[PDB]
Amino acid sequence: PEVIDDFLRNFFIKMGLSRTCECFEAEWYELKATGRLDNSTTVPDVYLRNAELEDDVAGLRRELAEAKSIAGRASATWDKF
Amino acid sequence: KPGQVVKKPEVIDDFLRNFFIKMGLSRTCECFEAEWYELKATGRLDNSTTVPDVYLRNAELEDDVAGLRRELAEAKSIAGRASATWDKF
Repeated sequence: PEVIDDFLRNFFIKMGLSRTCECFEAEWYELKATGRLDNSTTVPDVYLRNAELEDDVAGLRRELAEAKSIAGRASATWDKF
Repeated sequence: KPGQVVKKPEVIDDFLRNFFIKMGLSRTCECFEAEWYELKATGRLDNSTTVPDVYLRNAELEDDVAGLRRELAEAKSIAGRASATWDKF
């Protein structure tokens, strides 16, 4: 795999800036139709690991930040009880 | 490698910047820079370190995984303890 287009799109999704990066999604398409580069510069494996760890740390941080929040809600519950 | 200029894999941000410059996608470069600065300002994803080393970024992500995960699973255990306490109350 390691298609630079897919890598860029996934990184934009992770960063949440894909909405403005849709401008890139259009520019890339137009210049690909013009055929500036018929191939894709392969992404380095280390940058691939960067993206993977980015989404993984995102997973942890959000998936248990919510745990901190539910712990606070439980704290309120046992305070009332 | 006699007298060769050192080239190292830079940070992901600078790598994407250089890729945009190389392909000439100037509009995309402008949009990415502007929105990246806005993202840093909003602080939704603020990377404190700015050392342009990809291996160092991997190290930062891994130590984040470890140090954060321990406390966060600790918070899940604390939520379980709070469940038990409110059952008792």
